[PDB]
Amino acid sequence: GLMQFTLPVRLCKEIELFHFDIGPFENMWPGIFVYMVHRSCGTSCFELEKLCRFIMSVKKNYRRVPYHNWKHAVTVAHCMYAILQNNHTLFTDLERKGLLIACLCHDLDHRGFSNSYLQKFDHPLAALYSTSTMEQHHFSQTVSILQLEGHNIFSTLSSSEYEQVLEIIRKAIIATDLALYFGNRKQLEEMYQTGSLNLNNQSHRDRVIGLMMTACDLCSVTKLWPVTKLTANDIYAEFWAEGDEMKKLGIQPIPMMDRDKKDEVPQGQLGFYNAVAIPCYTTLTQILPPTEPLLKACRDNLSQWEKVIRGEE
Ligand SMILES: Cc1cnc(CSc2nc3cc4c(cc3[nH]2)CCO4)c(C)c1Cl
Ligand SMILES: [Mg+2]
Ligand SMILES: [Zn+2]
Repeated sequence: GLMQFTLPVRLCKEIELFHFDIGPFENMWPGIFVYMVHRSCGTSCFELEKLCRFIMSVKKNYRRVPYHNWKHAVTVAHCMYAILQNNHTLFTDLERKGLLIACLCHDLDHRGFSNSYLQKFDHPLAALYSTSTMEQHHFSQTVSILQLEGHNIFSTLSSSEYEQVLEIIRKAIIATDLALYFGNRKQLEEMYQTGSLNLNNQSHRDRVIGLMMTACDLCSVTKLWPVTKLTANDIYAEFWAEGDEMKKLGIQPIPMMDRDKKDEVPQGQLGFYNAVAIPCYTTLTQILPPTEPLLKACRDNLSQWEKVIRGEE
């Protein structure tokens, strides 16, 4: 009960910042997460024994893929932690509990392949789940782990609170399907501009949480340039393997996944910043003003990608 997690001084300070990098020491990532749960939620939100066993089971169910790995899970949870800490009073007790767990679990058992690749391969998961294939799998895996003996971190919620938090986690994880982001952000853009946005409207909160999940999921573009650039290597290491597997099915992959078009990556990054990232953090900054540092970091990184194209790096 009186057992806090404490971090070294540099981590204690930098972990509060949006652009924090969790570092290369894997063995510290569980403690970093628990630290964030304690400060975000309370030392009482979860039984420490149950939380630690849940964390280690989640870690085991992430695979050794270049990008959609355990480090990504913790990185996405930290971005959510920074959003929640900078918006203290906007979120319920259940929402703070649910969203950190949703983020940690959002890519459970990822194989390093898009929904598109599963559908073209005719993977069994594509028959079980026709849309948001991997994201329905990720939520399915989250429920499985919660149902292991000694792993139900929500046991002390009432029946209705338990149903609410699982519903928050499900929507949150489904919302990480980037195919759904475009429509979600358009709707939020209209609602904010016509002034109809209402955070007491549950359907509106869902949309806002969805955008928070996209923002946390893409947060690689909101780090300092050296982190952003080195993470892009891991992202493309996965995409180019998928591209290779497309060519094995006799399908030319999209240029994003074709390692033969490495040269066009800087231009490809521009389109991504302009079509996805900047719009995402702009709408998020409009709804939640204290998340502006994410939009500022993203704009800085767009500027660095423009400099790569102009041969200045
Ligand atoms: C965080 C993040 C950062 N970067 C990306 C890559 S976005 C992207 N990279 C590309 C490279 C390309 C083309 C299109 C691209 N779109 C055509 C020629 O080569 C993603 C998908 C994410 Cl999720
Ligand atoms: Mg995902
Ligand atoms: Zn993800």
